Amino acid sequence: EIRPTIGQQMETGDQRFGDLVFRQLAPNVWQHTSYLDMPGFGAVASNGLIVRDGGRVLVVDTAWTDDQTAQILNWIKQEINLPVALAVVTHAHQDKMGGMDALHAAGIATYANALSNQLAPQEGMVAAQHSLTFAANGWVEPATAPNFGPLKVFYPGPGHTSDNITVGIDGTDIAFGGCLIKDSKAKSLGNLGDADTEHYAASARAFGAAFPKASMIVMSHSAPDSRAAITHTARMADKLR
Ligand SMILES: CC1(C)S[C@H]([C@H](NC(=O)[C@H](N)c2ccccc2)C(=O)O)N[C@H]1C(=O)O
Ligand SMILES: [O-]
Ligand SMILES: [Zn+2]
Ligand SMILES: [Zn+2]
Repeated sequence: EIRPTIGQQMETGDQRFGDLVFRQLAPNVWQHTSYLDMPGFGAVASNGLIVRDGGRVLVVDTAWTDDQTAQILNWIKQEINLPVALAVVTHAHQDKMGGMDALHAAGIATYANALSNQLAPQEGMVAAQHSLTFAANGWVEPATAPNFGPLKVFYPGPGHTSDNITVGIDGTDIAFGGCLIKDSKAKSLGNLGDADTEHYAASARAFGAAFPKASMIVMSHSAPDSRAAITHTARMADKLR
């Protein structure tokens, strides 16, 4: 099996499919995990979500690469056998947006923060085809997120990057923090190279306040955790100021 250098390991409840791992989180929600092999370091796991909404599927984040993202679509075809309506990607870095071309080739409508689309070319990424915009309190402008079903998109403020967004899954107790949120036992906040160290703590807390009843917090590089992931992330971020 795949034993990443960074990221959660495989546990009971995980399905290996090609080069990826899938884990059911709820009747209608699965976590996708893909792995970047770094020469001399090993594999770095990155997680996103797959959500069934009636007769259609919604995706949060690509895999690291186009081929891995095509494998996600193949898993969906095999295990769910319903079309992917749209994908939302949570900022312009390779773990979240590296597979855009595979989504586009498949005819899937793609959405990202307008700022992520603006940064994408600068980051070696392909922009999403549609831009999300946000209110002053972080909630997505509904006209920019048409037919999103249970996906509730929230921009918490600058943190891991200035463009990072988060997604709650309405009708569940799950919320997705992407790379903004690290697990409750993490020793670091990960890559702070593009981070806003002044605002990170407030942004992490704003994510918590946006989804105050989410009990399962999903994130990019660890297994789903309790709300202690949010509070621990914010406490680490307090030390940056
Ligand atoms: C896992 C990370 C340390 S790397 C990843 C991201 N970096 C990339 O996607 C880079 N393309 C990359 C370069 C070299 C090795 C691994 C990733 C970032 O800068 O936020 N997210 C970071 C994070 O979530 O803290
Ligand atoms: O990232
Ligand atoms: Zn990032
Ligand atoms: Zn990351």
